[PDB]
Amino acid sequence: GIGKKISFDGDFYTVDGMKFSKSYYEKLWEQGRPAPFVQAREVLNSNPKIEPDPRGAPGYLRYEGAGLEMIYNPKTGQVGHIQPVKV
Amino acid sequence: IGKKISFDGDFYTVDGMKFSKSYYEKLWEQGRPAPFVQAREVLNSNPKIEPDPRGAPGYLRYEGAGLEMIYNPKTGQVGHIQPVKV
Amino acid sequence: TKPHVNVGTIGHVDHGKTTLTAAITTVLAKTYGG
Amino acid sequence: KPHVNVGTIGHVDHGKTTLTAAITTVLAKTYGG
Amino acid sequence: DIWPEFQRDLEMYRDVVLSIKRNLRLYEECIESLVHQIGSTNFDNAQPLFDDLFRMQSELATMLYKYEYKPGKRIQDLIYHLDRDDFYSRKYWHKKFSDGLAWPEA
Amino acid sequence: DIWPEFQRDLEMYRDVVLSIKRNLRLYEECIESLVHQIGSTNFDNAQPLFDDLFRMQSELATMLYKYEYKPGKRIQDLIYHLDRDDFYSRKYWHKKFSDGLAWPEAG
Amino acid sequence: GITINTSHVEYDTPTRHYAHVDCPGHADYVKNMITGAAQMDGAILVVAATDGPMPQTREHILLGRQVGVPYIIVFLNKCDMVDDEELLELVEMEVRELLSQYDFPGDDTPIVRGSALKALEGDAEWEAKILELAGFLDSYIPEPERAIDKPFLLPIEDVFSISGRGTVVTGRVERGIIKVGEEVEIVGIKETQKSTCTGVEMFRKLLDEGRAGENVGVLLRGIKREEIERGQVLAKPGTIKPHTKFESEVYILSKDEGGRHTPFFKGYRPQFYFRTTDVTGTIELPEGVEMVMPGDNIKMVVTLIHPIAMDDGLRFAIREGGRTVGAGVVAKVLG
Amino acid sequence: GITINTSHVEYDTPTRHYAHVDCPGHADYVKNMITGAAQMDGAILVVAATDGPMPQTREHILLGRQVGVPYIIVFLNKCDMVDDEELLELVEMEVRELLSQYDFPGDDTPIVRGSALKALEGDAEWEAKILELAGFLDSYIPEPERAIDKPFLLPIEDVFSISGRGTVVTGRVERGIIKVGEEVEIVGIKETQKSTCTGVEMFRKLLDEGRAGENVGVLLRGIKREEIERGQVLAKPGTIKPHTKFESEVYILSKDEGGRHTPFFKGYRPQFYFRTTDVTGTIELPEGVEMVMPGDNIKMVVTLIHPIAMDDGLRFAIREGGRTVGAGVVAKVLG
Ligand SMILES: Nc1nc2c(ncn2[C@@H]2O[C@H](COP(=O)(O)OP(=O)(O)O)[C@@H](O)[C@H]2O)c(=O)[nH]1
Ligand SMILES: Nc1nc2c(ncn2[C@@H]2O[C@H](COP(=O)(O)OP(=O)(O)O)[C@@H](O)[C@H]2O)c(=O)[nH]1
Repeated sequence: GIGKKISFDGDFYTVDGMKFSKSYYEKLWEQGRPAPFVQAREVLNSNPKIEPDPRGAPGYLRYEGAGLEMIYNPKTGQVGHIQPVKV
Repeated sequence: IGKKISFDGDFYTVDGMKFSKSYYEKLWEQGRPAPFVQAREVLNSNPKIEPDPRGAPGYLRYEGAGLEMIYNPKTGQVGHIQPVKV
Repeated sequence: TKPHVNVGTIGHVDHGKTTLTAAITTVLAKTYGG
Repeated sequence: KPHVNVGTIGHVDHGKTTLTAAITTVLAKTYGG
Repeated sequence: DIWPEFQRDLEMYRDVVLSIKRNLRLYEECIESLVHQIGSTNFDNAQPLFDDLFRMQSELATMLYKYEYKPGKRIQDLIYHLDRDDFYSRKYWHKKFSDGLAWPEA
Repeated sequence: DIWPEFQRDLEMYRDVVLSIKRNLRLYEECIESLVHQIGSTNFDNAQPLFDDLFRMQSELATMLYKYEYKPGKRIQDLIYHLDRDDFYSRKYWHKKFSDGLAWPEAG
Repeated sequence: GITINTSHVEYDTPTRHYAHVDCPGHADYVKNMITGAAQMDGAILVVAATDGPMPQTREHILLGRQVGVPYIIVFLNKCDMVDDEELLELVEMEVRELLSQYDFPGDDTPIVRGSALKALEGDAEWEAKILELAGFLDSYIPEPERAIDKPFLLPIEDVFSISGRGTVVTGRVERGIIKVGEEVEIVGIKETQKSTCTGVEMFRKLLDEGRAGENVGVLLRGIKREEIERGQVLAKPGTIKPHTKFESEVYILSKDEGGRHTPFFKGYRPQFYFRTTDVTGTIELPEGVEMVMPGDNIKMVVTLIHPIAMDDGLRFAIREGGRTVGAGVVAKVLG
Repeated sequence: GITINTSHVEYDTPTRHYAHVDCPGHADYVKNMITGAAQMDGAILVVAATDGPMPQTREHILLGRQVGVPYIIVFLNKCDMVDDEELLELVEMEVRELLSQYDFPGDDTPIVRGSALKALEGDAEWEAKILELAGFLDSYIPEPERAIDKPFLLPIEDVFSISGRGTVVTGRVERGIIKVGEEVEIVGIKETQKSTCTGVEMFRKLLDEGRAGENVGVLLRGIKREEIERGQVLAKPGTIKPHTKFESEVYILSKDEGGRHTPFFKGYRPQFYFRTTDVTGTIELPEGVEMVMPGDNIKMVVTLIHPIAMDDGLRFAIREGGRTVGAGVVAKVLG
């Protein structure tokens, strides 16, 4: 609906119950993968396939949908990694 | 060994093959070098031979070595040569 | 916060463009304390 | 006839431009003048 | 550490490709229109139109073979079908374009 | 008539692509060697090596997504498999490379 | 690199703060009006009452309309030199005639009879005239419209495709505001298209809204990667149009400024850079003018080979082989 | 564009035809020795007997060895000014000492005592000395080896793939002859490879053979498109090798010549263009030299990031952003 402020606490950028680390957030815009919150929301709203993190990071799951794969902690809201699916 | 390419004002000729002046120059210019080498490859590839689909008189369509050629076995003239459709 | 505005002086040579630019800033300073 | 490229080198005012002119003048006058 | 010069090249690549694709759109449009015109006129009057059409194909062929820019399938098919330029190919294409063919096909 | 400027662009395209492919060959070689080194050392001593490896992947990802240069399948697979860079992906890749994996591949 | 010599003076009236930009050379005034450091929100024409208007008073006024200087105030100067009122009334009549030719409302234009020198020397009678002028500065020149208040416009820099949802386009918002759900047009190069924002992010600041200033990513539903390109703009529908032909005011760089060595002629086919991309165009020099010398200003008609979103006032650079050879402003769009 | 001012004089001895190239400025001699129109097959050093050798007589001699000027003859000049034999014998001793330092056989270097001015004025005694010199030109300088006589070398420009038969590579033959069936190496950038010519065509002239001069297409059996690239060379096996490191003599263009505005320093990473392609390299400036000014000659060690087929004498251009900023010659290959 309306504008939701992105908050920054020195370590994370947070909004709509999602969060990204400072450096990962900036890296994505810098590498030509803009709008990471928009990407992650698309995944969350795509009826994604949900499985345990294959690498076993604690609290994290692998979500797949909207053309992307994401490693996401449903408790903390942190998106740890997000990228397009393998070609 | 070396076989001289002859030029009579209208054609370049060698080894019983020939190309018109302009077509010959066009091929080198467009990045399709060594047209005699290309045409020889076709002739030596056991090519599939059919009538010219456009019906130019004396001409046949030859296909082999990755190329299609329109060629007059009586005159030796290569009228057109290009890679097959991708 | 006060309104910012960009202006400039135009016109022919020797008509007083450089003089007027100086005269404006001097008077307003003296009067309004700009 | 055999073609050969040569040139003149050396320090300023020692006569490089003069020698270049002197060579072509003499050989002209001597051999096939 | 090659990245700084690599980035410069990559930026140049992005810019030139952008430009080439635009030029390709103009070739595509201009060719669609020549095909239309050729198909709406008699064979004699079509000759200077064919000269323009094949001149364009020749340039597009130079792009493909000399500079190795591989274009979209449409232009690739065009480069193949219109490569041969003589009386007999013109007679064939004129007929096909007059019967309503809008783009070269086999 | 756009051909003269079009030719200039095409010549520039040919030259830059030639150069990019060469640079890609160097990235490929340097990565093959880092993978080899990482697989021949312990996890702690591998960290600065992984930092170099992922830094390279990051640059190759920038090439793919920001500038839209699409590389050969090998480098594309590498960009995918090595995108995620953390403790848990490092643990996984170290193990695989130590067991003799020479280039990143799917489990 | 271009070189512009200017003097920046700053003064305050009781209501507003002014940034005044005066230039030494006639050539510098031209360079500044076409490629301003800042755009003039209003100008102070200076006519002597000794001489009346002159060749360059016409040039600057015409440039005003071509560049898009919105309002002009007159300071009829050197009035201490001339006694009679009737002679002045005559000069004011000429100056209003002049301004009226170039579509400035001359009848309604303020005209202060003053002496700048006597005022600067500290002569109370003529100082009042300066204060009168700065009254007209306060009243006749409105505050310019701020970026964020205008119709939405985003020049497209980069494009990122996400499968099954759309395409994300990025760039720095030029003016206005974009909110999720609004319709947008994609203008320039290709035939215009419409689409709806289904997501926005303003870098480090906002989700589902973006404001003029920092970079914005905009997700457009149903737009595929090949249907949009760098150099296009996103815009509020019906507020900007694509054009290929336009009248321009252009300054050609001197050789010493890094520009051309030789003049160019009517068959010049340079690149014209607008916002985020360069496009080839041809030119029509004005009547009688056969060539343009490095260092000249001139008015030219440009025909681009691809349309560009543009409006009057849009600045552009002129380029050859990657080097900047001139700078211009769109005077009048044609079609 | 570089600018070289030269005078081209031509003369004939009864056996040979000579093309003589003199230059007005010291700076022009350097520019010519490094990027000469033609390569000197021998040089005429000119020392005054008035002054003996001087600072630049050393510079030119050293450049000779660096550039690869094969033979040098001395014309000890201005002998009409000096009366004493003993004094001349002393100068000749110094000049031979000098030449011997830079590996020219000084002891049996020819030395003609003459006057160029008296000879040009038409003074029979000193004209004989000119004829003596042109005797040494005929005898001491051999005819250079002609291109077509050397080992085969083709820089690759373009590559055209033919399905099921191989790849055709084109370029202009640099030296030597290629016949069908001969083995060739592909050298540079990648690891060397060998292959056999299964077809040759020399543009408008020959089938199955190609000669130094006009363009040649060479069909290599079994070589696929991705295994060869522009910038490599075809060569008779074992006659050319790839290298990354070499000593060079380089001339840096002045700003007025289209080059750099500012000097560069030891971390300069320009592009080096060899034959058909440019490759990035780093540099090592000589002892004490911290920077190189636009317009300087300098000796530098270069390390390329990719190997290039090269031999001593190979010329190259130095480039930045597509512009030529310098020109050089390979003095000594290192590895
Ligand atoms: N008498 C008189 N002279 C003036 C007045 N304004 C300017 N001048 C003279 O005009 C000369 C040149 O004016 P200047 O400030 O350079 O105008 P510019 O050429 O447009 O910059 C100065 O030397 C002043 O003496 C005025 O109000 N009265
Ligand atoms: N006495 C004498 N003076 C000479 C001779 N050759 C040149 N010069 C003088 O050298 C001056 C310049 O010589 P030039 O040919 O320009 O030498 P460059 O600087 O090496 O080209 C002339 O004005 C002559 O007076 C020579 O054989 N004898």
